[PDB]
Amino acid sequence: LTFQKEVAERLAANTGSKQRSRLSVMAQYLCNVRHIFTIPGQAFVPKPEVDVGVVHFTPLIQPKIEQPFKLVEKVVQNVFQFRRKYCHRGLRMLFPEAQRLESTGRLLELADIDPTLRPRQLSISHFKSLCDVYRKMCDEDPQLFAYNFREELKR
Amino acid sequence: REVLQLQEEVKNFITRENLEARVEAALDSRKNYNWAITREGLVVRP
Amino acid sequence: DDPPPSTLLKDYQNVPGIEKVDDVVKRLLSLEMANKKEMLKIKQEQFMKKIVANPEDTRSLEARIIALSVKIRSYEEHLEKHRKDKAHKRYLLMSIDQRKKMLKNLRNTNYDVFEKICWGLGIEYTFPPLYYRRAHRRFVTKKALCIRVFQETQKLKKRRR
Amino acid sequence: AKHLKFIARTVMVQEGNVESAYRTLNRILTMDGLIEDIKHRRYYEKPCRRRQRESYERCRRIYNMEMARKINFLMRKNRADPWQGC
Amino acid sequence: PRYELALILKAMQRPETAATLKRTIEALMDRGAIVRDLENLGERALPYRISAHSQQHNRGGYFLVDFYAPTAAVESMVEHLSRDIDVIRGNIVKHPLTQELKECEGIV
Amino acid sequence: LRRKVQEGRLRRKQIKFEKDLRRIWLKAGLKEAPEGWQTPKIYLR
RNA sequence: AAACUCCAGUUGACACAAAAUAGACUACGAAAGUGGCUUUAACAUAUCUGAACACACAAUAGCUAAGACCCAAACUGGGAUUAGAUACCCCACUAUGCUUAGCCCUAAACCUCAACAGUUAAAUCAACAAAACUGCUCGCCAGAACACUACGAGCCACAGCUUAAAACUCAAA
Ligand SMILES: [K+]
Ligand SMILES: [Mg+2]
Ligand SMILES: [Mg+2]
Ligand SMILES: [Mg+2]
Ligand SMILES: [Mg+2]
Ligand SMILES: [Mg+2]
Ligand SMILES: [Mg+2]
Ligand SMILES: [Mg+2]
Ligand SMILES: [Mg+2]
Repeated sequence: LTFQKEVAERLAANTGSKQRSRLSVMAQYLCNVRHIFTIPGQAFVPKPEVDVGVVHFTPLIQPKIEQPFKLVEKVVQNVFQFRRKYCHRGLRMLFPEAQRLESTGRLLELADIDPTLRPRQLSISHFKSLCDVYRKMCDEDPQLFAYNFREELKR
Repeated sequence: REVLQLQEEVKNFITRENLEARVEAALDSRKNYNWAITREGLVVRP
Repeated sequence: DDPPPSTLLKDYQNVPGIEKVDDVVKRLLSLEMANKKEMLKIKQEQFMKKIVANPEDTRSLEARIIALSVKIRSYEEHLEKHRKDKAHKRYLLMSIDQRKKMLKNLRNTNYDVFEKICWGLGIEYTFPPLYYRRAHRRFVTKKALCIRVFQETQKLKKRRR
Repeated sequence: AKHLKFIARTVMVQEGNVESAYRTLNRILTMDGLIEDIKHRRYYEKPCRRRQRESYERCRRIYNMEMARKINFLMRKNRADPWQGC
Repeated sequence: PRYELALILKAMQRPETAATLKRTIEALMDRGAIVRDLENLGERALPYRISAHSQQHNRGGYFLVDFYAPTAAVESMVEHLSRDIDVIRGNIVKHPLTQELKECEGIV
Repeated sequence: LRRKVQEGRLRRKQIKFEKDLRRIWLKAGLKEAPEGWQTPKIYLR
C-alpha cells in the first residue's frame, strides 16, 4: 500500500524511532512491515506538498500478542495518549478513578514493567505482558473493558 | 526649621491619654476631600 | 551588626538642639521609623569614619569600595529571603565583580589603604584563577588519581630511603 | 453584580420616542468602545496579532490626520485664476 | 514612614463605632505607631456591595488614620484588620503628603 | 538500534578511561592501583 | 444533526483562573520579558573593550514529583457532510496553559544594525534595506553541496543541546 511518508514511517518505526506511535505497534504485532521506498510529491501530476511511501505487509505466522484486537487497541492507545510522559501515566487511565492507583500498581507489578519506561521505548513483549494482565483483570471484572475516563470526567 | 515644625506638631498627636477625647471629637466632626475643576483651571470647592 | 534603631538619621544628627527634643520627635527622626536606605547610609558613614582618612571625600577609591560593600551587603540580605530573585542575584554578582576590580586597583595603587579597607570591611582578597576551563567528571577523576598516585610514590620512596 | 442597577448604560425615553432612546444608547455604547469590545471578545485574539492591529490602527490614524492636514493647508490655494492668460 | 489608613467600618451606632476606633488605634500603637490624627469622612452608601465576615454591607463609615509606623508594622497591622469583624475594608497607603509635588513647565 | 551502538560506545569510552588511568600508575611504578582507588563509572547514569 | 432537560430566565451567595476603559501613552528591564490594587525589599560600576566552553540568566513548547481546575485546548470519541465528504462546521473531554520545588537551554531569541568614542566635511552613494563615514577593540567569515551532517568531546539532556569535518561530485552557487 501507499501511505503518506510520515504515516509509512510510523507504521515502520522500530522501538526507539521518533515515528514510534500507536500505528507502529498496532501494525507490527500482527505483520512484518517494510517501508521500501518513498516517492516525492513532485511526481504526482497535481503536485501535493507531501511525499508518499510504499509499505509492504506480510502477516506474521505467530502474532506477538495472543489477545483480542480491541483490547490491544485500547491498551496501546492509552499507553500512547501521553507519548512523552512515563508509561504508567497512560496505563492509569484504563481504570476507574477509585481503583486507579491500586490497579495501575497491580498491573505494573504483575506485568513486570518498569514505571519509568516511556511509551516510545516499549517493545511488543512489554505490550504482550500488559495485555495479558489487563485481560485477566477484565475477566475478573466484567465492566472494566467498557470504561472511558472522559465520560467519567463529564459527570 | 523642619525639626522645629515637627516639635510644634507633636503637641497635637493622639496619645493613649487623649484617645477617648480625640475619638469622640472625630465622631463629632466631618472633613471633605472633594473638589471640582473647571475648564478654566479653577478649583470649585463644595 | 546594624545600627541600633534609636540611632538618628544622618540628615538630623547635626541639627542644633536635637538632644533637647521630645522622645516622640527622637523616634520620628530615628532609624526605627525609616526605610532600610537610611540605615544603609548610616552604615556607610560609620565605615567611612572608621576607615578612610578623609570621611568627606566620596570620590576616592576607598569611599566607592565602602559604598559598594554596603550595597553588596544589602543585596545579600535581600537574597537571603528572596531566593528566586534572579535580577538581584545578577546585581549581587556584578557588584562583587566591580568591587573586586576596585580592590585590584587599590592594591596596585595604595597598599596601606588597601589593607585598611580589607581589615575594616572584612574582605579577603583572592587572586583570579589563571585558566578558565570546565572541570568535567573525567578531568576531576584523573586529577584525583594523579594526586593519589603521587602520594603513594612519595610513601614508597620514603620507605626505600 | 455588586453595583446598583438602572444607573449604568441606562437611557430614559422622551415622549415615548423609544427609537431615539435606543439609537442614543447604541451611540453611547459605540463611542465608549463597548460594542467593539463585545465584538472582539467573541474569539480570542492572539497577543502578537493584537499588538500588530493596534500598531496598524495607530499609524493609520496618524497618516490619515497628516494627509488631511496637508490637503486642508493646500486647499487655500484652490480658487479662481488671478493671472489668467499669462 | 508616614502612612494613611483608609478604614470602611460597619454602619453601627456611635458607641460601637467609638469602641472600634479605639481598638484600631490601640492595635496601631501596640505595633509601634505614633498616630497623628483621626479624621471622619462620614457615613455613606458604599460604591458597591461588600461582603465581609459573612455579612453583606451597602453602607459604611469612612475614616482616615494618619500615623507614623516602622516598615515592619504595616504587614502586621494588615493582618489585624483582616480579623476585626467590624471593619468592612481597611487599606494602608503611603501618606499622599509625603509624595513630592514636582513642578511642571507645561506641555512641550 | 541507535541506543545499542551508543551504549556500546559508552562502554568503550569507559574502558579507555580506565585503561589510561591504569597506564598512569603502571608508569609511576605502582604494581596495583592506590589503596582504596576504584575507577568510577562516569559515562553511565 | 447530535448534546443537555439534576434544562433555561430574574435574583442572591460564590476562584490557586486572567487582569475592560486608561493605552491615540511608548515607559521599566542586560535580554527574555513587563500593562488589576496596597505595602516591604529593590533596579552594579566616577575610563572603554573584554569568553560557544568561566560565572549567572534566558519567550513558547516539553519532562519529574505534589496540588488547583472557570475557561481554552494538541490528541481521543460522537454529530453533519461528497461520491474517496470539511483536516476546516457542531458537541463532549484529555496532556497542556495555573501554583510550589527541580530539570530541559531552543526561537523570524530581529532594529535581521557587535560594544565604546567621534564627524557631517567631503566624491553622498554598486542595488535594496535603515543618510555616509572615521578611530579603537572583541567575535566571526574565505565557492556550492555533502552538512543545523558523521566522528571526537562535553552536558540532570540518552533521539536531545553545543562545537563541528573529510571522501566523491560540479562550474557554478
Ligand atoms: K523582527
Ligand atoms: Mg565590560
Ligand atoms: Mg573564543
Ligand atoms: Mg527557557
Ligand atoms: Mg510549562
Ligand atoms: Mg485539564
Ligand atoms: Mg499550551
Ligand atoms: Mg561584544
Ligand atoms: Mg547533531
